[PDB]
Amino acid sequence: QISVRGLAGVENVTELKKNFNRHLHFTLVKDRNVATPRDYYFALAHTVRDHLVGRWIRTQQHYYEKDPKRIYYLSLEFYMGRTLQNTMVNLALENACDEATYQLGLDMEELEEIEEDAGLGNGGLGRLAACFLDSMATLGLAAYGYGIRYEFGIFNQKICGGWQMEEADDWLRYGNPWEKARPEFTLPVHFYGRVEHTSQGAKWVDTQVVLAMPYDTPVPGYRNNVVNTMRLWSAKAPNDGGYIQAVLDRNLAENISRVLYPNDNFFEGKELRLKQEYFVVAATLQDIIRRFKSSTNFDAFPDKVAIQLNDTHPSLAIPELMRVLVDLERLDWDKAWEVTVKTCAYTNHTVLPEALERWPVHLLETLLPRHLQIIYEINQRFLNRVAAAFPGDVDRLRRMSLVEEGAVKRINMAHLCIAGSHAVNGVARIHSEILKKTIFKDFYELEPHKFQNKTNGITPRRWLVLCNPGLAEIIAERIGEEYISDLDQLRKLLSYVDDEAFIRDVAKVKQENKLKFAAYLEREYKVHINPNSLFDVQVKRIHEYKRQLLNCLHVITLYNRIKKEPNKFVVPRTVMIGGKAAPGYHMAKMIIKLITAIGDVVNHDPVVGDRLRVIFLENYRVSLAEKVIPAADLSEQISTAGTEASGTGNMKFMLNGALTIGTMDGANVEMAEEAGEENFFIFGMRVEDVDRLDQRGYNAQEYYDRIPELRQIIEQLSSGFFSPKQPDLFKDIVNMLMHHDRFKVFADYEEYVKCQERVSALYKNPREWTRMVIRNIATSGKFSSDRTIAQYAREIWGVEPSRQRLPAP
Amino acid sequence: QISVRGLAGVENVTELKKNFNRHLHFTLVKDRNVATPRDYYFALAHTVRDHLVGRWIRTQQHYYEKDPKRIYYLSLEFYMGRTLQNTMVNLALENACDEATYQLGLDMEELEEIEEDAGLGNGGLGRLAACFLDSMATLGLAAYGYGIRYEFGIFNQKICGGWQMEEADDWLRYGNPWEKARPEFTLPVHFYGRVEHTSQGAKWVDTQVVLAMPYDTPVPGYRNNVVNTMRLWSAKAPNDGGYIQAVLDRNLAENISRVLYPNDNFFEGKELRLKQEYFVVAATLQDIIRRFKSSTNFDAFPDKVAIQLNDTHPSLAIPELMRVLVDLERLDWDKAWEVTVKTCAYTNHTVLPEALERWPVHLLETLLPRHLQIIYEINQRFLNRVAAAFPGDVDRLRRMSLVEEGAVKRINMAHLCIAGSHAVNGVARIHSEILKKTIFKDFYELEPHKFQNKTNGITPRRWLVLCNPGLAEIIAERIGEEYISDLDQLRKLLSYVDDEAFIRDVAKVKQENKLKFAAYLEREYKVHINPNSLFDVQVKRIHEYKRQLLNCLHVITLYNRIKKEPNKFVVPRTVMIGGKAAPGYHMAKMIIKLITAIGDVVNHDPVVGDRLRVIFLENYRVSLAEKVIPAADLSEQISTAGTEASGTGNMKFMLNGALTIGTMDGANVEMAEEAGEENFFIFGMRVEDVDRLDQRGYNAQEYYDRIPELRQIIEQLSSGFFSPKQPDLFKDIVNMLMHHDRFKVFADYEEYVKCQERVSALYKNPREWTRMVIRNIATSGKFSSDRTIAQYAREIWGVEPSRQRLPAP
Ligand SMILES: O=C(O)CO/N=C1\C2=CC=CCC2=N\C1=C1/C(=O)N=C2CC=CC=C21
Ligand SMILES: O=C(O)CO/N=C1\C2=CC=CCC2=N\C1=C1/C(=O)N=C2CC=CC=C21
Ligand SMILES: O=C(O)CO/N=C1\C2=CC=CCC2=N\C1=C1/C(=O)N=C2CC=CC=C21
Ligand SMILES: O=C(O)CO/N=C1\C2=CC=CCC2=N\C1=C1/C(=O)N=C2CC=CC=C21
Ligand SMILES: O=C(O)CO/N=C1\C2=CC=CCC2=N\C1=C1/C(=O)N=C2CC=CC=C21
Ligand SMILES: O=C(O)CO/N=C1\C2=CC=CCC2=N\C1=C1/C(=O)N=C2CC=CC=C21
Ligand SMILES: *Cc1c(COP(=O)(O)O)cnc(C)c1O
Ligand SMILES: *Cc1c(COP(=O)(O)O)cnc(C)c1O
Repeated sequence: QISVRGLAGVENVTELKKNFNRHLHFTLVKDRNVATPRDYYFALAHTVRDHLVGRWIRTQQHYYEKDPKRIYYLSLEFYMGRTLQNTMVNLALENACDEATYQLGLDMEELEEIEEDAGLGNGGLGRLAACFLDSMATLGLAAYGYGIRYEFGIFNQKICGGWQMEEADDWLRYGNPWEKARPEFTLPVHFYGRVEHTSQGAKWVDTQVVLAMPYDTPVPGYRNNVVNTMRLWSAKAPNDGGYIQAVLDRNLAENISRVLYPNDNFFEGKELRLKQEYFVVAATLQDIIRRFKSSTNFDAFPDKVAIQLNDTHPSLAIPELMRVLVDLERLDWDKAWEVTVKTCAYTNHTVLPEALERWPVHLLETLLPRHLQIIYEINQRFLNRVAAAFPGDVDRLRRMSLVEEGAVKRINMAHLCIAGSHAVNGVARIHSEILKKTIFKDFYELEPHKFQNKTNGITPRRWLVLCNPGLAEIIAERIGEEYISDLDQLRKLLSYVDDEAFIRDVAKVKQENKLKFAAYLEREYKVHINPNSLFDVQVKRIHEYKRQLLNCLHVITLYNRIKKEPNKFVVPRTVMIGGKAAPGYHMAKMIIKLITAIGDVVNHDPVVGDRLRVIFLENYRVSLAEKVIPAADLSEQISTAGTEASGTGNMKFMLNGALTIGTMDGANVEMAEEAGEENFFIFGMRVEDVDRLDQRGYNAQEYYDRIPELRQIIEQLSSGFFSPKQPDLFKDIVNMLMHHDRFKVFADYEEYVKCQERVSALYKNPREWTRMVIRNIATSGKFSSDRTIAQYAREIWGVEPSRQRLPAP
Repeated sequence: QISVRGLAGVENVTELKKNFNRHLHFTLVKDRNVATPRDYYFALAHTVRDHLVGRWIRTQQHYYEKDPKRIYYLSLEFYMGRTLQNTMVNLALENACDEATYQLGLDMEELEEIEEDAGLGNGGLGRLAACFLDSMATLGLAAYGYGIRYEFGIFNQKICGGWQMEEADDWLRYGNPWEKARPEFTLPVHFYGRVEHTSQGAKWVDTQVVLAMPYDTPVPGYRNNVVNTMRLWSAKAPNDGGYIQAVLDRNLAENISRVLYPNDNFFEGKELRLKQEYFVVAATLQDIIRRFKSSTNFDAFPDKVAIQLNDTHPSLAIPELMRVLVDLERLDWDKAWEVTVKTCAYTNHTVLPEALERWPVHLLETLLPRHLQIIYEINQRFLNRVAAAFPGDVDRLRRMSLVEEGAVKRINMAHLCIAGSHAVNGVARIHSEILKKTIFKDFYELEPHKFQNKTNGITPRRWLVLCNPGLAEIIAERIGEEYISDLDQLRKLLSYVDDEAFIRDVAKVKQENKLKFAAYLEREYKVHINPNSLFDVQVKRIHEYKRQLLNCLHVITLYNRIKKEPNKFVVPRTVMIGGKAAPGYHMAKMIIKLITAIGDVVNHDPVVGDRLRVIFLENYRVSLAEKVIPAADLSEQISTAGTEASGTGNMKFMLNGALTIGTMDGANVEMAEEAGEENFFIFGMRVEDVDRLDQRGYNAQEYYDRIPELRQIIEQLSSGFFSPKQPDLFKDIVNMLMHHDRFKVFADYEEYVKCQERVSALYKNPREWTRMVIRNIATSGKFSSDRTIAQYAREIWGVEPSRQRLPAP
């Protein structure tokens, strides 16, 4: 059908069709008389998977032969989403499969909707890991993703009575055709026990053993025949109060990989979580060393191995590597430390204090006794270095310590990561600067060379070609397909900004995507949006720092203005807000209820008509993002300046033809810089402004007293206007806004609504709105994760990316 | 190589080889450079499995078309063993696969040893279910086996310091290529809750729901292209104190199918066990009704459905069927009961009281409130019938009640089964008679027509062709292959009893099997047996009623006689005893220690030499039975008369060329009757003799006082002769033998040792020993499970067996 989807060869389609029928018969064990859509989905999945194996085997065989430097990306989250379409795209099999299934009388799009999302992540951090895997394979790097195979991923969100209800994400129920279990490569992981000091070295004895069983998933590069591996570990009890009970208690050990902690940017110091963190680190490091000893002088270890820590979650890799080198390999401390530092690199994802991992000493003491001793030794030697560089600066010593004193002694994992890594990077320029100027200022002064910036990016395969084929096609028509793996080429679209044909096509694609999504909304969930309105969307995890509340205030403002002057014309809008709240985050759960409550009033007010709709997008996840983003007109990126490290959803919207209303926070700054501030809807306080307000002291009452419209809104919330049966339902929200709002919602309210008016004004001019859209798409090239990975490769890992096709399958 | 293994066609081998390589590549995802023996085993397994699917699909499709009466065999145990070789045998693919793997440079026998046994059974009862499945498919019956998919089967037995150590049987670790998960057919099962009495009928509400997910395994008939199904249910928690904990607690529901209770002929009234029993019944009955409504007048239900209860374990099927018909389908009680009785049939497996299931009322009350009410109603109406037939016989009423009064009220499941079944059968003639004369005398008098006999049998495919190809071949040479599915034809071998060539061949095969096993003993376990000695073996579960102890006494007697007259000639013997003890059965565990202790003394006594060896066969299971039975010379079947209902191991030994020393118990009686008492080594008390002794009162002291050799043995045990470091180690054993031996070991001692002397005398005459062997093999035809199933079909289920090949694959 469309060019960018590949060729539908005669031999190819014929081959696909027979293998499809072969799997239906031999793999699913059903004949055409009783097969269901799900059976057809699996037959297709196995058929596509078959095309990967050959390339997967030779790619890995190739790394064994040439022995390049290996990149190990450790993350407790890999937010993969669906795999079928992505695999077809990267293998140039989409049109062929579409034709093959068409000839078999099946609709491939219907089959793709059957696949369960691999939701092994919470949001930004986990999706970044996923885009990175795609880019590393596309750039020909010998990269390995290592994580945990949770049998239950991020919970499925249900909305009941306007409230969020959580239910288990049993994503493996029908099986996972993409993974390959490798029970023969199971490795032991140790917990508890005690430390014995023998004649020659320390010994970790009397430990509890838990087995780590690996499941490998193929990660195909974009049309280069490279297929890397993502290895996820699963917990298994060894086989060695009653026989029955002993067998039943095996589940205690297997609970380690049972479920993903559903927290986004929040630290919950539970023992089970600590076990998960060590579990992934311990098993992964054995693979690394194993693989290294094959390719005993560990002096070349840093030349053959690079370990990237996605946040501090896998920080135990540092003392675990030291434990292995010192206790097992018997290297001297200084030698082991030199190796460790040159091998590890740490990526920070946020500056919010509640997100920082600070594990209680008593926990590490019981669970990992040897690691705590190693950590104390690292701290001791590190502080001696600070003391020597800043003689007499005693406060500096306590500020930089890995050991945090107080109520209960805690270990600051971020400090541990900085001390044990040769590189530390923020995820957006402004974020990286904030790290050097505040949170890690002391460390930056001691070792300035370690601090870097690596602005986040998103993969254009999944976030353009896959989710928005229509847009990818009209772009390809003018500049070719080369931009798919070289996004900077999108610049060339700048010379079409005045081309009447292109303007019309860009607007047509957006219109089609909106009709498509408007339909999906009714098919599933039975709603009523109007395709002609401006699609205003804010999708991301529910957080106070994200400020879904500021958006809510604007919505209520629009509603009140309409009720004040009913027969006045206003640009129609469909405001969509979606995102999950961590189960224990009370305020976040209240915000969801507020959104639905506003919708209940606004969506049934006769005077409003179809001029304003408020919809809460249920169960926001990767597959849903692939549907709503291509249909968006306005992207809401309104976090308080200095709180959103980077953001990546913002980049997805930019690449898909939506204009952005946002604060100068995270990557928004670089996006506006790339497209030009005139083509962005920037408003609100800058980081400096927030600091000034904090010096002075934030008093929300002031804004309430001087802004009539804002006062009216708070009084509506307080009096029960949005909760008739429960008049004080939103008391906590008002109380927070009025007395303890860390994110200063009121301070940006006036500038925000004024900016929104400018958005409505531009939307009334279709031609100019679209021309601004073209300028955003044309300058979104920098935000490709291929650029990001190329920078990590050259500036941190010391390896050169390659765009060379691997010697066929 | 050997005729009976099929043809090795040119096209067949070529096809097998490429599919083998296809699976290695696409299924195992490995190339020849790194594949291990286990990978090769799986490639072969998937290749063989592929040959089944076509036949499996058409067989099931066929039953849907013709709609024959369905046979449902419910059992909590299916002791399947390995599946690879059995599948090849039944598909006539053994020689082809042997050649194909040979050409690929692999040894198929080495690959077969890699397969894990499907040990979902304890012993006799579970193996019987397995042989039955094979026979039902071979006889073309539309039969379905229904059970539980335990993730942990019978424990693997390790011997440490002479003691049994149990370790988890993680048989699914590397996967099961034979099963097909069918998550789409998952069904709900209810527990707990309460009963509500509404205007029109009772309601079972507020229940806890557990999901039953089916896994289907193909059961191929012998070369008739019929492939039936064995459906095993797995417990799954539904998806609807903390979010994390809620997810973690899902395992509470999934524990239902976690492990097999390792008890053989012993009732342990644990709640988890009761849950397993209802779980299998509830899910299975929904399938049955589902399937019936397709093929609403339930009057034809008994004409389209037959439910066979393997022991009382699935007895809840009776009140569950009533619950469904009365509460859900709304049929009147009497109609529902008529249907239930005509549908259900019950098979009793033992008369020992400790094996009888008697569930406490308070347990059923809490777990299954509606079923208890139904049981009370059944009892009420049943007792009214007894009262009407035996007016005034008040003691009869309490003896026949399903409700047993006393300390704690209990429900006698055996009485429940008899009342709700149209047929009740014992498993051997003597056992069936004992049921009518004692245990169920009252029921037999009330309904004589219900009681039947169905002597057990074993499948000649697994127990002859598969485990003893050498013997199957020399038999086929003289009489053809027709006997494989018509064992009675073995009679024809009677005319070869004087044939010198046959005598020589029969003896040669036995010699080869012994050399083979003697080697296996050294490869694995490093032992020292001498292939020239008489192989005396007793393999079966360790039980006091089985009398491994009587065997031990004989062994010690032989040892003492040798020490008394060292330079006297005695027929060399290798005494092998193997079997597992239930973890909580103390005496059984002590018996294992005694056996190993005897071996420690006897196997290292210089004066004994290689004239006497005592070996304990570790981890006895189906795959091990397939190795040792073909190598046996003497089969020990020495249970106390009236305790072993049938036995099946006895039949396996007879078919494989071993002579039998045994008591007139269970099927031993019919075996001796078939071969002729002169060709059997019968000894000991008969059932009548045991009763006479019980009237009088058993006093072991008497035998101890009048038998010098017996006294010497007891004194050796008592003084620590077999346990130097622990002089009183076997005090419990001596105490039991002397004061509370329910099985009267001493009473059969003299006749047993005297009989053993006759065995040694015959063994000294190779020619005559073999001629007697031929007469046993020639008359073992009656013990084929094909005969047994044919009888169940005609006399209980009302269906005719067929030997017609299904219309090709
Ligand atoms: O278990 C049953 O009640 C039916 O099992 N049926 C099948 C069945 C059972 C087990 C394995 C494969 C298998 N295929 C089956 C079928 C198929 O492929 N097409 C049809 C059409 C109508 C009825 C049944 C089938
Ligand atoms: O095509 C269909 O609608 C159903 O095909 N169903 C089955 C089916 C088709 C093909 C192979 C096996 C097979 N088993 C099947 C079922 C089973 O085991 N239990 C149930 C309960 C309700 C509906 C269907 C089934
Ligand atoms: O004050 C409290 O007791 C909890 O404040 N909690 C949070 C909280 C406060 C302020 C900003 C963000 C934030 N996230 C929070 C949580 C989160 O993301 N997940 C959980 C789980 C259990 C309790 C709390 C949380
Ligand atoms: O992960 C690794 O360290 C190696 O992964 N290797 C393989 C590998 C990884 C994942 C899927 C398939 C796969 N096949 C692989 C190989 C194969 O088929 N033959 C060889 C020979 C030497 C090294 C490796 C292989
Ligand atoms: O052929 C061999 O002896 C080993 O092949 N090994 C592997 C291997 C072969 C083919 C595909 C994937 C693959 N992964 C492999 C391994 C892995 O993931 N971890 C270990 C640890 C120690 C030895 C081997 C492995
Ligand atoms: O007297 C006792 O406390 C136990 O007697 N137990 C048994 C027992 C006594 C006499 C004959 C057979 C027999 N089997 C027995 C058991 C068996 O097979 N499994 C278990 C598990 C836990 C306790 C006991 C048993
Ligand atoms: C890209 C993405 C995110 C991150 O969005 P932000 O707005 O940067 O927080 C979160 N969830 C999903 C499902 C995503 O696709
Ligand atoms: C046949 C068999 C049994 C039953 O043997 P008996 O001597 O009748 O108790 C038990 N276990 C296994 C593994 C068997 O093959």
